[PDB]
Amino acid sequence: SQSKIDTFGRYFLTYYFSQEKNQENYQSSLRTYVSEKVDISDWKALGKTLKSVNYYGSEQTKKGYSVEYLLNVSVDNRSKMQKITFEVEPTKNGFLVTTQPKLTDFSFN
Amino acid sequence: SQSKIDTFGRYFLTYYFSQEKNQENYQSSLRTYVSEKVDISDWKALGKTLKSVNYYGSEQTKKGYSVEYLLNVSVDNRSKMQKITFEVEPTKNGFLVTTQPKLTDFSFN
Amino acid sequence: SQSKIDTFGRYFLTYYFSQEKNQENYQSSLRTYVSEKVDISDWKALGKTLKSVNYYGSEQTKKGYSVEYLLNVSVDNRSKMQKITFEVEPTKNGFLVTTQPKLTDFSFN
Repeated sequence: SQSKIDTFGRYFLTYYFSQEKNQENYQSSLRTYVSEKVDISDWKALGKTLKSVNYYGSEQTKKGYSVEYLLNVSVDNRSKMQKITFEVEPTKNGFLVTTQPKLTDFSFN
Repeated sequence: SQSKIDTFGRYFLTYYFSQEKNQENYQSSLRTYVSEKVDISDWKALGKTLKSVNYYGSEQTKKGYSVEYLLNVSVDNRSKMQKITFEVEPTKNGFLVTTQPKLTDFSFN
Repeated sequence: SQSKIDTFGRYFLTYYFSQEKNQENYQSSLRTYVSEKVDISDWKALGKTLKSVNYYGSEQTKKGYSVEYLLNVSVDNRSKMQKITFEVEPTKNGFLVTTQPKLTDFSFN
């Protein structure tokens, strides 16, 4: 679809970027988006305020899709462009995240 | 475009979800979005706050398109996710909503 | 990607609609988004506040894409719907704007 996967990623990103300080509820609040094949026990709140999110396309993978978003994230005191990448897999109506997302510096240059 | 229907729907939703307590003004603020073929005299403010809107795709009808959005709707401080569906039809210069939107519970899993 | 031109255009619009009153700084902050072949020596802050941006689709050109967005701009606290059109060309690494954006009045009717 594209829309569907896009939207799904945005919802996941809302919880992934949550600032809940207690690691247990943080994981619990994002459990539903992440496949059981992934161990989220070491994921915690990332210390980063999500200021904007834009869908940056998908690439077909073997079992699903790799998706990208462009983000403005604020940390410490400064605001910068990142890309976030993660894989998803379709489920019987719906989606699941299947890798830990990678955050990297990005520019259009 | 897929984009143009998307954008049109977002605009309509802003008015559809408006909290105007006077049912006359509520209807007239959305009149231009909705086809004259549709009777909006019982539409009123829904008491819900729209916290977020994501385009969820369309599919063709004989006459136009059935569009879906995923919404975050809030009452008394708490949000839940819903799908909203409604039909649109192209007009010479734009688009019109041609059915009363259907608002339904939704989840990814 | 359609996604990618869309997002690029959003980032550009943020700088293009910046209200920076120093002409050299307004130009510098948007420099990387615009092709060097465009004369940006006379672009100034437009005195308009950008309340919302929705992607409105693209149209292939000889070397790129003509993109459109629907905007809510605010001038005095008087808000209105506008459309903005400009062209964009890929670069091996990303994208560049290649025309000066056209802003025009818009409605769905």
